[PDB]
Amino acid sequence: WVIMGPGYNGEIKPGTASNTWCYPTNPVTGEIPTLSALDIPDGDEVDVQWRLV
Amino acid sequence: DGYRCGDKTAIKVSNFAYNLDPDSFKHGDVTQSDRQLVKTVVGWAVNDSDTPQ
Repeated sequence: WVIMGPGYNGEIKPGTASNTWCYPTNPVTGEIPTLSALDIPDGDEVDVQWRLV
Repeated sequence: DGYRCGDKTAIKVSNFAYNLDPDSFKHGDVTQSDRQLVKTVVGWAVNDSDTPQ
């Protein structure tokens, strides 16, 4: 099979070319990495808000 | 031929009726029906031997 571009209305047809699409066959980090941690010191609720901000 | 050729737009019509009264209308030739009586009255007017009109 060969993928055709915009000029062919995006259709995909049988046949062969020389521009082969391939894929590394390896699992990847499909998520946001380890959320280490954040140490905020104790204080009044709004005081805490300030430190975050 | 063409991108998405086929299943092209179409025309549709709905709510298609309206008993409009635009005021101007015509009066054709008319005909008269048979005459008939409604309430009627009869009577007498009478005076006397010496009662000038």
